[PDB]
Amino acid sequence: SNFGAISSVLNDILSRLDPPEAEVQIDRLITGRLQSLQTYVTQQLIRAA
Amino acid sequence: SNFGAISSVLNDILSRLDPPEAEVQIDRLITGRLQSLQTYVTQQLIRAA
Amino acid sequence: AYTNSFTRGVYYPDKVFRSSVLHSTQDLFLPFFSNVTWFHAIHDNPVLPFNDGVYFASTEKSNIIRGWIFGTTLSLLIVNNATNVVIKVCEFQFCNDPFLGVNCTFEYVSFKNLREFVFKNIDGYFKIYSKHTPINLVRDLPQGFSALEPLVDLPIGINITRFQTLLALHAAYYVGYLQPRTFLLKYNENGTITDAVDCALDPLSETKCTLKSFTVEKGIYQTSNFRVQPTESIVRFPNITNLCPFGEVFNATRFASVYAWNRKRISNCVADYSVLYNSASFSTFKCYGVSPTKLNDLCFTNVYADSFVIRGDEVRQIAPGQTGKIADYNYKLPDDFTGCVIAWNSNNLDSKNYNYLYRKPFERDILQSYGFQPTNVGYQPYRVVVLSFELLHAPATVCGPKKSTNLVKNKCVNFNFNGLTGTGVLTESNKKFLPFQQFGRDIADTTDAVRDPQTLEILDITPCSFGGVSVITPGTNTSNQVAVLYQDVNCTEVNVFQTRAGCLIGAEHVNNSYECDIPIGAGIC
Amino acid sequence: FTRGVYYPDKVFRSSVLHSTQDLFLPFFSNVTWFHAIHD
Amino acid sequence: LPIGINITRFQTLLALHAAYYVGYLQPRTFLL
Amino acid sequence: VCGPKKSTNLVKNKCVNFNFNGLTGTGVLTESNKKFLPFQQFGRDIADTT
Amino acid sequence: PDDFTGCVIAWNSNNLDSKNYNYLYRKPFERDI
Amino acid sequence: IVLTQGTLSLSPGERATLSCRASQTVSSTSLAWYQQKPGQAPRLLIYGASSRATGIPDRFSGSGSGTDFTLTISRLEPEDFAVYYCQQHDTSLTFGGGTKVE
Amino acid sequence: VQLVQSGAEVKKPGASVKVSCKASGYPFTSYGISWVRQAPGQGLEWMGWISTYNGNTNYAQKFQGRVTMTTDTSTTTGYMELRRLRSDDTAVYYCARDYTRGAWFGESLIGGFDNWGQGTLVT
Ligand SMILES: *[C@@H]1O[C@H](CO[C@@H]2O[C@@H](C)[C@@H](O)[C@@H](O)[C@@H]2O)[C@@H](O[C@@H]2O[C@H](CO)[C@@H](O[C@@H]3O[C@H](CO[C@H]4O[C@H](CO)[C@@H](O)[C@H](O)[C@@H]4O)[C@@H](O)[C@H](O[C@H]4O[C@H](CO)[C@@H](O)[C@H](O)[C@@H]4O)[C@@H]3O)[C@H](O)[C@H]2NC(C)=O)[C@H](O)[C@H]1NC(C)=O
Ligand SMILES: *[C@@H]1O[C@H](CO)[C@@H](O)[C@H](O)[C@H]1NC(C)=O
Ligand SMILES: *[C@@H]1O[C@H](CO)[C@@H](O)[C@H](O)[C@H]1NC(C)=O
Ligand SMILES: *[C@@H]1O[C@H](CO)[C@@H](O)[C@H](O)[C@H]1NC(C)=O
Ligand SMILES: *[C@@H]1O[C@H](CO)[C@@H](O)[C@H](O)[C@H]1NC(C)=O
Ligand SMILES: *[C@@H]1O[C@H](CO)[C@@H](O)[C@H](O)[C@H]1NC(C)=O
Ligand SMILES: *[C@@H]1O[C@H](CO)[C@@H](O)[C@H](O)[C@H]1NC(C)=O
Ligand SMILES: *[C@@H]1O[C@H](CO)[C@@H](O)[C@H](O)[C@H]1NC(C)=O
Ligand SMILES: *[C@@H]1O[C@H](CO)[C@@H](O)[C@H](O)[C@H]1NC(C)=O
Ligand SMILES: *[C@@H]1O[C@H](CO)[C@@H](O)[C@H](O)[C@H]1NC(C)=O
Ligand SMILES: *[C@@H]1O[C@H](CO)[C@@H](O)[C@H](O)[C@H]1NC(C)=O
Repeated sequence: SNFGAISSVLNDILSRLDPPEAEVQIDRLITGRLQSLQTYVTQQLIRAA
Repeated sequence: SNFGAISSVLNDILSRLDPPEAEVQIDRLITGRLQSLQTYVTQQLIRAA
Repeated sequence: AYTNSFTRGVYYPDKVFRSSVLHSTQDLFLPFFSNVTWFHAIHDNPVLPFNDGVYFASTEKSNIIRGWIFGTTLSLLIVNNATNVVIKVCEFQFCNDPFLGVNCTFEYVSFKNLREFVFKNIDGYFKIYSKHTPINLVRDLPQGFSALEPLVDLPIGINITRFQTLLALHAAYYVGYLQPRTFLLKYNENGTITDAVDCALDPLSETKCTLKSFTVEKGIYQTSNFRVQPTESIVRFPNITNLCPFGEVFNATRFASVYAWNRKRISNCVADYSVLYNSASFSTFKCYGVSPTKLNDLCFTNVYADSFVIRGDEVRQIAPGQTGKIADYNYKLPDDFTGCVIAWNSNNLDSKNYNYLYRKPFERDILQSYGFQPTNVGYQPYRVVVLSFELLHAPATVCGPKKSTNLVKNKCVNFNFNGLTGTGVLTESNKKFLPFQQFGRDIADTTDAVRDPQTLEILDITPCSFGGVSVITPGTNTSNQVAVLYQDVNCTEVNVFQTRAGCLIGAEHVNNSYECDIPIGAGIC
Repeated sequence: FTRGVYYPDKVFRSSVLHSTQDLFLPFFSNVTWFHAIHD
Repeated sequence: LPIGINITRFQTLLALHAAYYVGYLQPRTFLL
Repeated sequence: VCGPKKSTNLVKNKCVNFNFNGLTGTGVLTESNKKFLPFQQFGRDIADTT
Repeated sequence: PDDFTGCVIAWNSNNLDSKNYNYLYRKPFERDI
Repeated sequence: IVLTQGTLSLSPGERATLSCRASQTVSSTSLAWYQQKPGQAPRLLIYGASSRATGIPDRFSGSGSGTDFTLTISRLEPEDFAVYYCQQHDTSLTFGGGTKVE
Repeated sequence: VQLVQSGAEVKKPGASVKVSCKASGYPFTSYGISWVRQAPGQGLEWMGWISTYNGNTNYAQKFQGRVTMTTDTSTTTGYMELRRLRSDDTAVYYCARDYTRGAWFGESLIGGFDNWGQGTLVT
């Protein structure tokens, strides 16, 4: 998933944009992927219960 | 934690930036800190169970 | 001669007071138990590397060691002669073997003893930390711990690659090097650092840093992750010797009208974009797709150059998200357009001139004239070329002048296939790609396999071996001996016991079973 | 019937069910039948 | 073909001295 | 290097709005038995607050 | 530095410096002579 | 499009003007000037009517429009005693007669 | 960049001459090859232009049907064959690197005959 990013692939962002712009696209993926892990873990904790 | 903000300290953002820019830096801290409380509370609710 | 630095080379990382706390920080510190060179002043002023920063220590009786020279060719001169400390950054003439007796950008003027220093150069600032303490020892550096305090910070902008010491002639010294290691610093009740953990010294230190504690309870802890590193890189592009005719687009005698713009196809060529970016002839060079300096690393299945003439005030319309007389009726770009819009003033080329006319994305719908005159800026003619990039992971035909390498298989490598990069092992594949398929993809949309850019064969990409790393330890109240488990890996790239849980190193394999104490997994404790 | 499907892009895939939206002939659609006899 | 052409209608071509079928595409989702 | 901001006296054992070299917050200023190093102007807690 | 803290202030000196070839050009805060 | 340009007598250090006229108007961006020393191949000095070619001294400059263009040399050098040619290349390829500078 | 050519030759009327050119210091397929002749006592005459990329060749009307041009990118060379020679054809034949017409597209460019070789005399 892109989560608003120009690409869901991290290496494709890094190989295309300079840091002043790449960091923004990366933050979009970090928020989505960190949120995905939090969702996953919460579900694993409830399922574990 | 900064969460992308120029400072993790709210007073340091407010004392350095005018509102048109300070509000952006603050929103970054609000999202991170609100998310932190949500994570904390979810863990407290599951632990409470 | 060499000695053991033990736990020396720690300093207060900043200017903040802390107490009763364990603080984790990453900075340039001397690695614990590092190998430092031992120099003497008996019966010795070599030029030494500076690298990323230098740890210096000395033991004195008669204050023989008085200064240092820092620079490249050997310039920063620091000398403590009597009570007057002198710091200069001047074009001083030095001897082949400078010594003391018993154009400037900066200037400042102010065994029984151990003197410790830290010299590091960050963003032009030469930062000096120091500590003095009494000793009673001739043979070698005393064993013990103390943290150094910042004393001097010189705003010089000096390039330091080497340094030389200064001795007074009618006192041993030690030289080590700093590394960007993480340390856990222990601050006591009075805010003094009394201890420290070097987080990259050994697996027990890793456990102490992970748990943020100087005491580790009995058990198994996951502290890190093992990753096999690449040994060499692979750069693959089609072996094309023809260069792309960008000159024929930008240096063209005539450009088309905006209502009837030209479209030149660029393919099967070497695309050097450094000329277009670096050229000062352009009034604007705005990229919406990729940064202009990444154009020679990444490459395209195709490039199209849309060539036409507009007014200067119409330049702003050639962009995604824009509307207007040109954007809606003459030349429309996709709002998801990938490419670069390049334009320049053509007032001395086109102006006299009513031969230029104006009226979906990339629509050429075949009516008013422009009045271009040499005395008109907003109404002067501009030549605009839009380079549309098809950067979809299809077979590439338009790639920059990137030096290629050979192909290395069955090893961990850093690869680049037509601009697509990653780290992994390249192996033989039994997969067959269709004639138009250059790359394959997995469920995560990562590259599964590729067709080699030069050779029509399929390579599978198997990312380099990795897994969690767990430290197995008795409580530190009994023993500091540890064993390490490398999870879900073979005893290959990593008193070794191979288990289903991974490769266990340091634990003895015993035939006798016992009730489980510290569990590892798969029946092993 | 089930005619009018094509590979939506230029990416190799195998042993997978892939969901994509593109311009395809609807299944069991009504198509006009032309002849070149005796158009 | 990188043309920039407006297509609203089309016509077929036969050689004269062979049946054919014409359908229309729709933006439907398919599981492939 | 500080601007021409008018100073005030120091008030202790009361709830005050303070400004120390540009660092601000609200709290009570009390006597301390802590000793800062010669180069340390501020101390910090676990939350990175003063 | 890309994390630079500070202000960049500039003004036209056409009536101060221009005539003038005494001005020359070639890491952060590096002064490479 | 036929171009017309016989001998220019000037001392070293003097300014030279070399003219070229076209029977028809030509593109202002399609004029080139060449310099040919005796026994040597011609070399390109000015292109696009006014742009200076790579490796060419700043003493050379061109300008013009329509059917009337010139090449000027701010100061003649002993090395400029060559025949200069004008070239028209928007519509086919034509060279002028050539102007000899002494 | 440098261009070199064949030596001088003497031909009788009705004969043909194969004039060769070799070049280096640049991407061969990015620039065309232009041929210019200069008869003794005369100015410069354009003979033709050939694309090193696709064979697209233009000729002066004077030499249409008389001259055949060809290139070989593997040796970085070009050739100009002038058939059915006359004494009227005496000239030095110059080979030049061309940026007057696009090697790939055949369109006019802003530039000229940018790098000339020594030239070869054919009697
Ligand atoms: C559109 O055409 C422009 C002009 O093209 C030239 O002139 C025409 C008539 C033909 O002869 C054609 O073949 C010529 O190339 C073209 O601009 C040119 O671009 C090139 C490539 O960037 C430039 O070459 C570099 O020159 C500098 C030195 O420049 C100084 O000296 C010259 C002396 O004449 C002055 O005119 C300048 O103003 C400067 O004072 C070199 O330092 C540089 O070397 C580096 O790059 C090469 C690459 O091969 C490396 O090998 C080296 O090691 C270095 O890393 C280049 O040699 C050329 O100067 C420039 N000419 C002009 C007049 O501006 C433009 O790029 C074309 N547009 C497109 C899209 O192609
Ligand atoms: C330092 O390295 C040298 C060379 O390998 C070795 O001989 C010496 O014993 C080492 N010293 C210490 C303290 O590790
Ligand atoms: C120390 O050296 C400086 C020159 O660097 C000299 O000017 C100064 O007088 C010296 N001080 C003493 C006490 O000799
Ligand atoms: C001082 O630096 C300038 C830099 O322009 C140099 O020209 C001059 O020769 C230098 N003087 C000495 C004594 O090194
Ligand atoms: C703090 O300093 C006092 C002396 O003022 C000393 O007695 C005490 O032991 C010190 N505390 C620590 C932890 O060293
Ligand atoms: C294509 O032609 C039709 C008329 O047949 C017209 O209505 C439509 O707007 C045209 N499309 C474009 C993109 O101009
Ligand atoms: C790479 O070079 C080989 C010859 O060694 C050639 O057969 C192959 O087709 C080339 N590949 C490409 C993509 O041009
Ligand atoms: C742990 O170590 C301390 C210090 O040596 C000792 O006093 C204590 O008895 C030890 N505890 C155990 C359980 O061994
Ligand atoms: C490790 O590799 C060897 C081959 O070198 C193989 O025989 C063995 O079974 C492998 N073990 C594991 C756990 O993969
Ligand atoms: C266990 O005993 C067998 C002999 O019965 C021996 O071959 C094997 O190496 C022993 N393994 C260990 C871990 O002692
Ligand atoms: C410092 O000098 C070295 C040569 O000794 C050079 O390679 C390096 O690039 C220089 N550093 C800077 C920042 O210029």
